[PDB]
Amino acid sequence: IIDGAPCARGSHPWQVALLSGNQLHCGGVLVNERWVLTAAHCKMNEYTVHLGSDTLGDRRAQRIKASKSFRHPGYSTQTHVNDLMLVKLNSQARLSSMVKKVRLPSRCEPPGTTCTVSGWGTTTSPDVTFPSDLMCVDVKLISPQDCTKVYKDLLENSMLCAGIPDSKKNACNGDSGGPLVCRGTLQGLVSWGTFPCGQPNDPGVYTQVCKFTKWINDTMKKHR
Repeated sequence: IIDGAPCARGSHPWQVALLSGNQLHCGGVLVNERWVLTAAHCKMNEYTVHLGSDTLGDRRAQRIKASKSFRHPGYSTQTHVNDLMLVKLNSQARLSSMVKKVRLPSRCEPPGTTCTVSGWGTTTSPDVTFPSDLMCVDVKLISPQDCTKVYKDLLENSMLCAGIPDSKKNACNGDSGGPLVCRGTLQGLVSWGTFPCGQPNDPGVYTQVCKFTKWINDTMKKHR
């Protein structure tokens, strides 16, 4: 997260991290006891899911293996369209005040809406600074018309853009697949942006969760 601050303790219980060799790989969101939602770009054959702590490396946290995952079949490595995947936890997440399911959206929140993106991704770019504590930054949803000025025809209708004018405030590598929450609901998954991160007037690009509700519920149902 570039130009953010530590999240208030206990306010991101639906936030998870995907680890590989005890190192941060991606962010993600807890959907229910058996499922984590993340970016298709985070695909691995095995995952270690960290749940229940704002601090990576906490002994208090749950560490659950995940040996199955399903990317949206329309996902493209070339364009990053349909960038989403469901990760199936080997055992159920043990829910508490620190482990909760995210509120999935019913509607798509409009341009100009204030949101919070969170994660343990680097806080600097190009040079890497990986924090221990979960970082937060507020961004505003950007219209597809305004976002097209920057990314042209790479942008699709199921992609959502967010950021702050003349600001470095954004998501970076390690935040990928993590949550963008607007008015109590999950509106996006960190998908991509420019590199180096935190480039002013270059929005962060997110997978628009409100357009994938059916595939999300249908995939959990079929692979239950």
